[PDB]
Amino acid sequence: RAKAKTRSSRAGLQFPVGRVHRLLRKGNYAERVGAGAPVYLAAVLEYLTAEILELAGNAARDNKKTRIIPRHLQLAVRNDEELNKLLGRVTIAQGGVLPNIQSVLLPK
Amino acid sequence: RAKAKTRSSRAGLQFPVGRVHRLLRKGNYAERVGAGAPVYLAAVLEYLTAEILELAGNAARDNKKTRIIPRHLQLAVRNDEELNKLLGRVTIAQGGVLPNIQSVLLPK
Amino acid sequence: PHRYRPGTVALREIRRYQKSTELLIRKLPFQRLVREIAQDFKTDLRFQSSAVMALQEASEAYLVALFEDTNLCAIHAKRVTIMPKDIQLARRIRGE
Amino acid sequence: PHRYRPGTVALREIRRYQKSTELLIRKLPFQRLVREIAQDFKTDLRFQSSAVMALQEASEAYLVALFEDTNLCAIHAKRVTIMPKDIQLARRIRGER
Amino acid sequence: TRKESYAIYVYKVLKQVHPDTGISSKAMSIMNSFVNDVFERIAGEASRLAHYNKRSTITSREIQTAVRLLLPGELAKHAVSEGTKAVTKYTSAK
Amino acid sequence: TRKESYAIYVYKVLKQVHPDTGISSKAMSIMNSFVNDVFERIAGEASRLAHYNKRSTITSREIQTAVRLLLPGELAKHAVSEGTKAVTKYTSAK
Amino acid sequence: VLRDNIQGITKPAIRRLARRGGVKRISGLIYEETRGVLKVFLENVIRDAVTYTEHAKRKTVTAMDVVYALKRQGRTLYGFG
Amino acid sequence: LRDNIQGITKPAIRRLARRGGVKRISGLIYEETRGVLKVFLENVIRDAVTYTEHAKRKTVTAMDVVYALKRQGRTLYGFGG
DNA sequence: TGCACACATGCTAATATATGCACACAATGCACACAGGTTAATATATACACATACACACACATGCACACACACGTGCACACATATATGCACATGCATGCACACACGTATATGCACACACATGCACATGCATGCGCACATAGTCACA
DNA sequence: TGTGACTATGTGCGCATGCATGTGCATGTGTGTGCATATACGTGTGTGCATGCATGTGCATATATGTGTGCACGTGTGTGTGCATGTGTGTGTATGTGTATATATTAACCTGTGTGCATTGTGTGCATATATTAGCATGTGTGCA
Repeated sequence: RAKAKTRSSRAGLQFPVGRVHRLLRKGNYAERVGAGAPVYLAAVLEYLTAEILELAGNAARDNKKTRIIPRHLQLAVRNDEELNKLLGRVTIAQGGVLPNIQSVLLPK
Repeated sequence: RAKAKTRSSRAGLQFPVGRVHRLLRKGNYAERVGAGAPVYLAAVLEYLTAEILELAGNAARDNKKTRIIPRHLQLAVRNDEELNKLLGRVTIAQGGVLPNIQSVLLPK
Repeated sequence: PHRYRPGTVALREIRRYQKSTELLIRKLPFQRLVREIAQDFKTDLRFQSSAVMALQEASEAYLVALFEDTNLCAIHAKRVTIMPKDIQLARRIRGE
Repeated sequence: PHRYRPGTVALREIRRYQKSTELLIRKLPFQRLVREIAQDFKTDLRFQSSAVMALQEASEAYLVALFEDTNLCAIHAKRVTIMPKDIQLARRIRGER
Repeated sequence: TRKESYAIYVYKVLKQVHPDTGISSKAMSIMNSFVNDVFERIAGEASRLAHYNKRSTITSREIQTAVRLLLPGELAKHAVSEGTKAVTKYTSAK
Repeated sequence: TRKESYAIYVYKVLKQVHPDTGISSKAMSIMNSFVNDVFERIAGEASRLAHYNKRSTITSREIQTAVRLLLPGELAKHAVSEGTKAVTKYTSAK
Repeated sequence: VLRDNIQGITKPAIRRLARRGGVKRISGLIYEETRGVLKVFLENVIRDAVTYTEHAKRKTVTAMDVVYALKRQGRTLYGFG
Repeated sequence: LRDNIQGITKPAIRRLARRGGVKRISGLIYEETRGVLKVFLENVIRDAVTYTEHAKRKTVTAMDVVYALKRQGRTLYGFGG
């Protein structure tokens, strides 16, 4: 045989193409799975993970932290309009809420 | 061999047990489907159909109508506490709304 | 000449339209609106007659249910007149 | 003696509790509440420690989101104090009824 | 071609509860949508239940649990009784 | 036994966008929860898309349509580009 | 098709929808707000329906495409298949 | 385990309202909030227990709660699912 | 109390929609035969419940008064009800493109089975960012001049 | 309306903790390889059907007019709620232990699949006649002055 190359490396991805293919096969989604379907899905999952991690890392850097905690993920998701829509019915544990006081409640 | 009789008659049901089995098998729900699963599902579907139809037939009779129309189905569902919960996010076409006027809007 | 008090004809219209099931928006103007909105997604789209009917049934059901929620917000503020802020509050709470 | 005017320290608590993420209900009374409610479904029920924590996290998130909606209803009625009818309206609009 | 629907089976159910009551074509379409919607909800819940428990078979036990999760309280109790009775009769007869 | 998760892949992505930033175990669990959630949504929508069109296989075309249906405006456009670029690069190298 | 068809949703039509919703009194600014809300709702449904149509490689939006789009948004509709 | 709903104390409910941005609280909120939380917990726990029966287990796990929450449209991250 | 307006009611023709029927056919049932998923029994490690102990921070109750909510009253212009002219939606047909669906041959692609490496997860330290607490600057609050 | 006193959040500074991170076993899973199989796809086909047009009535829409009354504004008052204080008690943390139990292994067997054949039920396409819908006088029934 030739040297075994992972499909993720072939597609230039960090997420596991082979695992996604197996999960699609055993997830009872269809009786057949195309060759490019796990590659496309793994790339999309990797892109979305990078979007959140980049925003959460910026939030962690703002609070003078070197480690991302659930609070930074919550700040990243809720301050991003498109991520907030995607995760609008999702609760993040230990994430808290966004600081928001209605202007009518502020003293005059 | 012997004279073929449907599994619906074996289970004492009117809904098609054999068709539910095929819909379960080709619906991509699991690798295998047990023998009792389509029988159980068909009986539940038949019971829920009977519950709505008997309430809708009462609404049609209350309106001096012999034919069930979408209005009678909507009246049956929304006037039944559990059926309204089951179909809470369901829109029935040509069903209308329940007659409901807030008492504050009534003449003084 | 005979004249009804303000709100008397409105109450009759509430009873009239809460009893019937027909579509309350004119069909042809609604169809033109659907095609104009759809032209922003694809050019030279066609619609089945029942496809527009399904859109109108869902649109009117969505608006009627929104007005029911909007009416509760107006009554909550001790009013009987619905206002744009009533609609905005109802859509905010719904998650829209 | 020094006294803050009404609503001054209430606003301080809003800023304090919107900055933090810890659970606001005491853990032990909430665990007793969870087990009491589960008695009506089964007897001799055991709970994983993370199962109760998951329930508390969802419960507090649900209540905080409800209070945000309740606050908007009170402000809509030109008030600053939430009332039971504000909660009832928010749940009715949400469909939680 | 042939289009498959639950219309004939809904009609037989109607003739038992209301022997002298008909149904309109629009109301029959709604009933067909209702049966398909409930079927997909139950089958989807049963499918997830098997995956959660590392099982590859949808059995009547998965269907029964899916019914309890999806139907409201008293509706679920009668539906479970109907399903159990049909499976018992089906097994007793075959 | 072995419990598979996406943690090691999430960590690799984190080092690409933030080489000096770590992640807590609780935050890693949330990221693992997020990946499984999005996977189930896309795969579920793609599964329905094949069923609506009487197809028995899920392909990259079904994934692309599911991504557009499930993702908001700019997220869908960029995710489609990443998915298309990976698929194009994949077949270029078998 | 045409342009500026949102005005085709007339004030009497919006009033009838409010009457079915049990609304007794309507402010004059409601009609413009209602038109914006309807356009946002229709844009979301039609965009998904066309996406279903595009995947099927069709040029005609069918009732099923609208039904699937509505189901996708948690607004399942009975009576069209 | 009797009358544990009073374990959700007045200061605990006030802290939850503060995180929600509430500035002033009426005295009748606390009993209303306890009834709301009681209803919410019953729905989640009933489904979570139902998942436990199907697994033939006697221990409610974190996944059972997560699956129960997901079924109700209240997806929770950070507990294995 | 009487008048005017609107919705309803027994009433008759008309029709279009539902109901019933006959026929092919595709899907269901029947009968094997196979095989693997599931069950059951056992053992094992897990982690949950139970008890015990401590210290202390939070919850509870009280007293005080501030200001918010609720009722009240005022006025005004906004919106309802009405009438009138009119635009246009609805229905109705007629014609034609044209897209959708069926049917079919068939190659491309996916599953299958198997050997086999290697990537991933569990376990193992390890050190380092977070938490904890002390002091100190510092923005903010609230009478008071 | 600025100004002092009082309080509380924030900012470094110093220090221990435990928790994240890097390092190896190893094993299970993804991969490479042919292989056979069937789905999907391109081609052509005929047909429904959606689009556009042209015509007609008459229903609904738009405009304007008058006016009632609801909205909003301001006023005042009582009391409910917030703030702060003192006290104790129930929570949080650590500790340990016994027990129930969730988990994994192994054997076997029953159930589901697969295959092919017989065939009966189901959907399509048509008759058929019912209920539904459209008028016209009556019959209350409510509103309103």
